[PDB]
This record gives sequence, C-alpha cells and structure tokens, in this order.
Amino acid sequence: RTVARDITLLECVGKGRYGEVWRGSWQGENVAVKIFSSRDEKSWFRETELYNTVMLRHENILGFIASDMTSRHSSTQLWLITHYHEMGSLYDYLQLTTLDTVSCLRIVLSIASGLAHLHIEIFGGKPAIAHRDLKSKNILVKKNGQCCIADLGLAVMHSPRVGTKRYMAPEVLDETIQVDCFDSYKRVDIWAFGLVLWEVARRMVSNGIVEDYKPPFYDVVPNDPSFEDMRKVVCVDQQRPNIPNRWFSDPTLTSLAKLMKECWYQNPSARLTALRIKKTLTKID
Ligand SMILES: COc1cc(-c2cncc(-c3ccc(C4CCN(C)CC4)cc3)c2C)cc(OC)c1OC
Ligand SMILES: COc1cc(-c2cncc(-c3ccc(C4CCN(C)CC4)cc3)c2C)cc(OC)c1OC
Ligand SMILES: COc1cc(-c2cncc(-c3ccc(C4CCN(C)CC4)cc3)c2C)cc(OC)c1OC
Repeated sequence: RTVARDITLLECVGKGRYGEVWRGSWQGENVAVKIFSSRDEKSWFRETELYNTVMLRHENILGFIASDMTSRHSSTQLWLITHYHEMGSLYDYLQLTTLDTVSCLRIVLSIASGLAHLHIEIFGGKPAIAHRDLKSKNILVKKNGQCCIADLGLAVMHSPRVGTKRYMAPEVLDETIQVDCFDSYKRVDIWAFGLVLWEVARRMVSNGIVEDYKPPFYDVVPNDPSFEDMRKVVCVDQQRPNIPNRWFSDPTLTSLAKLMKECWYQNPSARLTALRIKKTLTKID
C-alpha cells in the first residue's frame, strides 16, 4: 500500500515562545499543524502519551489526527496534527464579534460540555482528565457556533510548563493546592472556566449595550502579570472580575453572573462541578 504522508504547510496562523501553528493540507483537506520548540517538547510528549492511552473523540475537544516525530541532522522535529478551525480561537473571535443570547449560551454550554467530558471517568471508556491551562486562547470556534477545547500538553489523567498565570486559581498562586488529589485539578479548571465565562458574557449585547473585550483582571494587573501580581489580587485582596450593572437588566446575564460567582469561591470544594454547570446552562432561557 502507498502511505501518502506529506503534509503541505500553507499559512502560519500562530507563532509564540514555544512553537508555531500552521494551516496545512493533507489529501486536499485543511489540517492544523503545531510545530513545537525543543523548549516545549514535554507538551508534545504529554499530549501524545494521553492520546496513546485514550483516543478522545468529542465534538467539543479539538480533533486529534496525528503526532509525528522526525529525526533531523542535529535535532528532533515534533508536530501535532489536528482538525483545523478557520474561525480561530475564542480569544480571537471575541475581539471584534458581539454575541446574542443564543450564540453566547451555545458557546459556553459547548465549552462546559467539552470540560465535563474531560473530567468524567467512563468505565470499560476513559480516565478522568484535568486540562490545567483552560483559557480563551485554548478554545477554538467551530463553523456551527460551538467551540472545542485545545492543548492537552499540561493535562493530567486519573483512574517546566505551568498554567497561564492570569487564569491561575488562588490555591495554585498560594501553593496550597493538594497536589496528590485529582479533584483539586478539576477545581482549578472550574476557576479558569468561570473567567472564560466572564470574557464571553461581556461580549453578549443586552438593551443595546456591550462591554469591550478585556482579559480577566485587565484592570488590576499588568500585561504578563507576575506570579506575585496575581497572588496579591486573587489571594490577598480576594478580588474577582467586575459584574457590570447592565447585566442585572438581562435574565441570561443575571444567571451567568451567578454561575461565574459559583466558579470563583476561594474554597475549591465549594465550586460547581462541570456537570452541574451544564445542567444550569440547559435551564437558562
Ligand atoms: C506514518 O505517518 C503518517 C501516515 C499517514 C497515513 C497515510 N495514509 C494511510 C494511513 C493509514 C491509516 C490506517 C491504516 C489501517 C488500514 C487497516 N489495517 C487493518 C490497519 C491499518 C493504513 C494506513 C496513514 C496512517 C498520514 C500521516 O499524516 C497525515 C502520517 O504522518 C503523521
Ligand atoms: C489519520 O487521519 C486520517 C486517516 C485516514 C485513513 C487513511 N487510510 C486508511 C484509513 C483506515 C482504513 C481502514 C481502517 C480500519 C477499518 C475497519 N477495521 C477492519 C479496522 C481497519 C482504519 C483506517 C484511514 C482512516 C483518512 C483520514 O481522513 C480522510 C484521516 O484524517 C485526516
Ligand atoms: C490552541 O491550541 C491549538 C490550536 C490549533 C488551531 C486549530 N485550528 C485553527 C487555529 C487558528 C486558525 C486561524 C487563526 C487565525 C488566522 C487567519 N485569520 C486571519 C484569523 C484566524 C487562528 C487560529 C488553531 C491555532 C491547533 C493546535 O494544534 C495543532 C493547537 O494546539 C494543540
């Protein structure tokens, strides 16, 4: 048999400290190709080890196609190949796009769905998985209006790289997280989910009003905030993102404000579960 391997790289759609993402083509069809820096090799190894353990398949998880390691003269080349989502990341999308009630709920319920799928152990199935770097740049917008969760390079299974500091829960910033305890990692993801819910909700129009896109804590920390900057805001002062008055005129945003509050308790065990968040979102509107 012929094994047509060649992928054509067509367009760079992302470049960062730790690698690049390309739109590519395989057999006339778009794929996404993440090329890792050797500095972030462990993220390729961890995502590859996870998919060699359990082949996740879910409409709200970025679709795996391949992991490739290629020997070069004096280096190793590491690629991850996935489905390609031409609308780009939720972070990208929220910059110019505003939302209505239906599109806002569809986005956040799709994210909750993907996250609950990661978190749940299924017997016979999948181990429970915590993401550990959930944020709007790690969520892609699909053409059908649902999103999918990307980047399992920091993920942990239950049967170097740390999370993005802006999205870190208070127990991560004050180093009290119970590291031997899998439920602790799920509760870190729930905190981060609440921040993503805030980012999205701001862009939902009500009574002709919308907020501009801002990242969580934009008004209290610098760009590329330090670990200490974050700890002082989140742990010492116990600040949370602002809920604008205009949300309390809209039943959807009133319900979403309540939800995001229940993701942000200082006590990790008080936070909602992903399954409970899904149930609450199905009862809104
Ligand atoms: C090695 O590397 C890459 C390979 C491919 C690729 C290309 N054509 C065909 C295949 C194929 C799939 C599956 C089977 C099955 C058939 C049934 N039988 C009982 C078990 C085996 C055979 C062949 C693949 C996997 C694409 C790649 O990238 C897009 C590759 O690079 C990462
Ligand atoms: C990696 O990704 C892609 C792969 C392929 C692809 C190419 N050749 C052969 C295959 C294949 C054939 C047959 C079996 C099975 C069938 C049932 N049973 C008897 C076990 C053996 C498995 C695999 C595939 C899946 C196509 C893709 O897209 C159209 C891929 O996605 C980009
Ligand atoms: C977060 O993580 C990963 C993401 C992806 C991924 C998959 N589909 C699409 C994208 C993308 C496409 C296009 C744009 C822009 C460029 C064109 N236009 C001007 C606006 C839109 C942005 C983003 C990406 C980045 C793949 C990954 O691995 C292969 C990722 O890592 C796991």
